Amino acid sequence: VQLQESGPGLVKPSQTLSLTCSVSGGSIGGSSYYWSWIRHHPGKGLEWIGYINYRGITHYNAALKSRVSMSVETSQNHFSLQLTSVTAADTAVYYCARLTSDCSGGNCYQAFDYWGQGSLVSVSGASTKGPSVFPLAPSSKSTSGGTAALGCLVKDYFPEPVTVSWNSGALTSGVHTFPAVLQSSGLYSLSSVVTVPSSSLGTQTYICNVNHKPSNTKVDKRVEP
Amino acid sequence: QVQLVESGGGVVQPGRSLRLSCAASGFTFSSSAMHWVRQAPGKGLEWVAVIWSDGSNENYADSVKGRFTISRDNSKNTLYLQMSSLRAEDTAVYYCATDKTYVSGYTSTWYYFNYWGQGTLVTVSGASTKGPSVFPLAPSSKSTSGGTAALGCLVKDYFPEPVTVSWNSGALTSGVHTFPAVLQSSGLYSLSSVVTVPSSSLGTQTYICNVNHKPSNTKVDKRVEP
Amino acid sequence: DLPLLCTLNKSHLYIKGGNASFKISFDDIAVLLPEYDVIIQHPADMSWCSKSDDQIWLSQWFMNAVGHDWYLDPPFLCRNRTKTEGFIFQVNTSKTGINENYAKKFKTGMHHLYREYPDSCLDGKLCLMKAQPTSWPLQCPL
Amino acid sequence: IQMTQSPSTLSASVGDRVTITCRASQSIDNWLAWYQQKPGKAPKLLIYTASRLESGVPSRFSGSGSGTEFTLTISSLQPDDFATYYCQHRTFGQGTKVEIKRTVAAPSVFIFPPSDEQLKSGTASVVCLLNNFYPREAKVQWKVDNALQSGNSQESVTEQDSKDSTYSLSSTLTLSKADYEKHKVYACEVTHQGLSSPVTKSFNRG
Amino acid sequence: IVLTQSPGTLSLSPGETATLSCRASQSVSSSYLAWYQQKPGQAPRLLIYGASGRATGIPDRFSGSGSGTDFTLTISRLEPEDFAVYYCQQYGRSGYTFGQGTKLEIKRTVAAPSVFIFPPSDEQLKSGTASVVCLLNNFYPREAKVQWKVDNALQSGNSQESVTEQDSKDSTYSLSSTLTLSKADYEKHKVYACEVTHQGLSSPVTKSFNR
Ligand SMILES: *[C@@H]1O[C@H](CO)[C@@H](O[C@@H]2O[C@H](CO)[C@@H](O[C@@H]3O[C@H](CO)[C@@H](O)[C@H](O)[C@@H]3O)[C@H](O)[C@H]2NC(C)=O)[C@H](O)[C@H]1NC(C)=O
Ligand SMILES: *[C@@H]1O[C@H](CO)[C@@H](O)[C@H](O)[C@H]1NC(C)=O
Repeated sequence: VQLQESGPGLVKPSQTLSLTCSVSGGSIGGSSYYWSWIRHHPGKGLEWIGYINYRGITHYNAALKSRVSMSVETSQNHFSLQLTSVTAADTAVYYCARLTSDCSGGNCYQAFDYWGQGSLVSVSGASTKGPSVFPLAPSSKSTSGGTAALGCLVKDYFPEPVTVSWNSGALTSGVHTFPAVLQSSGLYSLSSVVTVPSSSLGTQTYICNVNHKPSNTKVDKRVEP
Repeated sequence: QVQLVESGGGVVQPGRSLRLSCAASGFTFSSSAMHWVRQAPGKGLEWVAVIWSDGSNENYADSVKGRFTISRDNSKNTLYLQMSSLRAEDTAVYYCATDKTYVSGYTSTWYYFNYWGQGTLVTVSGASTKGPSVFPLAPSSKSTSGGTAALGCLVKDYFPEPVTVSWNSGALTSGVHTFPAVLQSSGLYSLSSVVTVPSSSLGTQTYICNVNHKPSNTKVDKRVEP
Repeated sequence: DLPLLCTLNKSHLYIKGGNASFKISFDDIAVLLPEYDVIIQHPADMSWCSKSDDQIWLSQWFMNAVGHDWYLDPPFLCRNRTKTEGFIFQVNTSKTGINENYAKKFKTGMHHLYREYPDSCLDGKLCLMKAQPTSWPLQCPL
Repeated sequence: IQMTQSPSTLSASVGDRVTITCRASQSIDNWLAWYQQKPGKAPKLLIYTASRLESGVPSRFSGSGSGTEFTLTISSLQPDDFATYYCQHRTFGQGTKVEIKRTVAAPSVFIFPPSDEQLKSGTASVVCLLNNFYPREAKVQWKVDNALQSGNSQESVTEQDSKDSTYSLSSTLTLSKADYEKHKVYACEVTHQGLSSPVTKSFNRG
Repeated sequence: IVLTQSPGTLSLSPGETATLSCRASQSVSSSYLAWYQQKPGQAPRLLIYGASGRATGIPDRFSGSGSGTDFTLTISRLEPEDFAVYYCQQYGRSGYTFGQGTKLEIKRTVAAPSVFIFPPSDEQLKSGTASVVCLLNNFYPREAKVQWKVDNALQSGNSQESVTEQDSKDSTYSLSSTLTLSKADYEKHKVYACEVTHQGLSSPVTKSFNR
C-alpha cells in the first residue's frame, strides 16, 4: 500500500491551494477506512486537516472547517484537498494518510497507518528564482591524506526545494546533501558534497544533477580540480 | 408454563471445583439470554454471571470472575456454571434467571430477571460429614403456671446443612419454634427447637423430638422430661 | 443512488441504504449508557459500531442529513461492534435541559427528511432516539 | 454504576402508604427494577425500567424515578407483601426488610441447664430461651457468677410469627465440663423494652 | 484538550532503553492515542495503535503503555537506525491534535571532523560574487564551533551555516558555512581561513587558502 502527493510548489496568497493524493494497492475506502490530510509547519507541529470516506463522508479540523473542502473519486482512486484564502501561515508540508478503525479486540477506532512522502507547499507572492549552480572544485587544501572532497553550491533559488543527484544518481556512497539555509539576502542556498579518494583525481567525471521543479531548471554542472 | 430447574451441589472443600447445571422448559430457550444469581443467607442477593443467548459468552461479576466459567447448550436446553478454586465465602444458594428484550423495539442486554429457578445450596467448607448429638432441654419448674412452660431439644454439632425437626411425629404446631442453624467455632452446625406446653401436659404427655440429618442418615428420637 | 426513506403511521419511521435497513423510533426507554457503551463524537467513531459497510454509512448519512454538528452538538451513544445483541445507536433527543437546543434542531430535521412528523418526544420530558436494523416493510415501496 | 438502598428495616402496619428509595452512582435513567423475596423462595420481578409493572403484579406497587433517584411505593399493603426488596442494574441494593408494626411484647425468658448426657461427653453448653417478643432489639447477657461474653456469641432468631408476629431468641452459652465444675450460679440477663426491670432467670446445679 | 510530549531531546546510547512521556490535559479514555516515527527526510510511520498494540512490521522492543493522562513509549535495545522524531496523537474537541515531539539522538564515540575548504568557483568570480565554503565532514556530537578569518579578522553577517541530521548509517553530523563577499572584497584580501573548534579535535585546526 502506497500514497503519492501532487500539487503546486508555490501558491500565491489569498488564492486556493489544491493537492490530490493517489491510492496505490487497493480501492478507495470500505469498512473502517478514511482518507486524511496531515499538514506539517516549519518547526510548528503536525496538524490534521480533514478526511473523506469511500462514499464521501467528511469531517474537518475546527480552525480549518471554515475554508477547507475535500473531494474523492473511487473510479480512478484519488482524493482531494481544497483550502481557500491562503496565507503565509498556511506554509507547510502536506502528507496524505489512511485513518482506519478496524482492530482485534479493543481500540478499533485507531490512527493513520499508511502515509505518503508529502509535498512541500510554500505560500508567497514573490516571483520564482532560478538557482545558479557553482561547482566546488576539489583543491589541494581540500585533500586530507588518501581521501579528497568536492561539491556543488546551489545558490539563490526560491521556493524550496532542489534535488541534487550525483553522476545522474549513480554514487550515493559517501554523499552529503545539506539542507537549504536562507541567505543574508533572504533566498535559499543549498550545499551538496561528495568525498571521493585522491586516487580517482582525474578519472570519472563528477557532475551534480541539480533540479528546481518550481522554476523548471535542470542544470548539470561538471566539477573538475 | 415457564420452569427452571437446577442439578445439585452441596459440600465442597475450598479450592476443589464444583459443576452446576440448569435445565429449562416452557419457553424458547435459544432466544432469551440466561444467567446465574448468588444468594448467601447473611447478605441476600448478588449477581454472579451472564451469557448471551446462542453463544457469545459475556463477562461475569468481578466479585469472583477470574476463577470459574459459565456455559450454554441450546441443544440440551441446559445452562452451566463451573465453580473452580473455591473460597469459603461462596457459601450460597444459586438461582437460574432469564429475560431479554423489552415489549417495544428493544432487544439488547437486560440484567432483569422475570423468571427464576429454585436454587441449590452450595456450602463451601472442608469439615467432615458427621451425625448430630441430640440432648433434651430440661423443662425446669420455674414458671410452674398451668398454662405456660417451655420444653425443647438441642441438635448439637452436625454437618452439613440441613436438619428437619418435628414433635410427636408431626402432632405439634403450637409453640414449636425451630431455631435457625448456627455454625459454631470450627465447623459443626448447632440449633435447638423449643415448644410451649401447659404445666398439666408435663406429667401427662410424652414429648419426643423427631430430628433427622439425612446427609449422615442419623434419625434420633429423644425423650424430654424434667 | 440516494438512501430510501419511508413514513408509516407516525412512530414507524424507516430508512434503507444499500443492503442495510433501520427503524427510527422515539421513546423514553433507555438501552445505551456511557462508560457501559461507546461515545460517537465524529463520523470515524461509527466505523467500529458495525461490521457491514452499508450499516456504518447509512448511520453516518442519517446524522449528517438531520444536521448533527460533529463539533457543537453533543455526542451520542452506540453499541460495541463485537456485540451479538445486534446494532443500535441512540441519540439523546430530550426537549428539556441542555439538550433542549439540540432537540428542537433535531425536531426540524425529521420535518425536512420524513417531511411531516408529529414528534413522539414530550417537550419538557425525557425522550430518546433509537435506530435498530429492521426488515424492509411490505407497505414501504422500493 | 453502584446501587444504594434505604431504609435498613421498614417497620409498618397494614394499610399504610409505605415507600422505598434507591440511589445510583452513575446517572442511570431507565435500567432499574424492583424485587420481592419472601425468605424461602426466589425473588419475583415486580416492576421493570423503574415505571412499567411486570405482567401479573398487584396495582398497589408503584415505581417512580429517573436520573439517579428511584422510589417504590405500596399504596395500601396487604399481608402477602411482607418481604425483602432489592434494586437492580449491574450492582444490587442492600435489602429493605419490611416488617409489621405490633404492640410491644415482653419475652418469656427460660433458662435451660446442660443435659446429663451432654455433661458426660466433656462439652456442656447452657441454653437460654426468650419466646415471642415484638421489638427485635433484644440483647442477652450471660452472667456466670456475674461476668461472660465467650459462649454468648452463639444466639439465633426465628422470623416474625404468622399469628402474633413476634420473634423468639435462643442464646447458647458454650463451655467445657472443666469450666462447668468451677462455677456455681448460671444466669441469663435479658435486656428488652417490654421489660420494665430487665429480668434474670437463674439456676445453680441442683 | 492539550498534548505535551516530554523531554525535548533524548540523547541516549545504543542498547540503553529510551522512555518518552506524553501527558494530556483532559483525561483520555485511550484508543485514539497512537505513536509515530519520522526518520530524517521521510514519511512518519505508525509505531503503536490504541496506545498498547505494536503496528504492522514494528518490532517488540517498541512498547506502548499508559492510561488516563500519562502515556509512555518505551524502546529497549536501541540501535543507530532508531534515530527519529517521535509523536503522540489524539482526537479531542473536534481535531486530531498531535504532540510536541522528542528527537532521539543515538550516541557514539566522540568523532573528529574531516575539515576541507573550498574557494569560490570561476563562474561565480566572473559574476561579481565570491562564496568560500568550509566543509566539515562526519563528526560527533552536533555541537561544533566554526568562524571565518579574513587576513586574521573575523567576518560575520554573511556566513551561513548548514547542518545535516544524524546520518544513521554511522551516527555522524556535518557542517557547511558559506562566507559570501563581492568581487572587490575578494581581491582586497589574500589569505582566507576557516577556524574550527570541536571536542573530537582537541587542537583548534585552522585550514586556510591563498588568493
Ligand atoms: C439525556 O438528556 C436528558 C435531558 O438533558 C437527561 O436528563 C437530565 O439529566 C440531568 C443530569 O443527570 C438531570 O439533572 C439533575 O437534576 C437533579 C434534580 O432533578 C439534580 O439532583 C442533579 O444534580 C442534576 O442536576 C436532569 O434533571 C434530567 N432531566 C430532567 C428534566 O429531569 C438524561 O440524563 C440524558 N441521558 C439519557 C441517556 O437519558
Ligand atoms: C468494547 O469491546 C472491547 C473488547 O471487549 C472493550 O475493550 C471495550 O471496553 C468495549 N467498550 C468500549 C467503550 O470500547
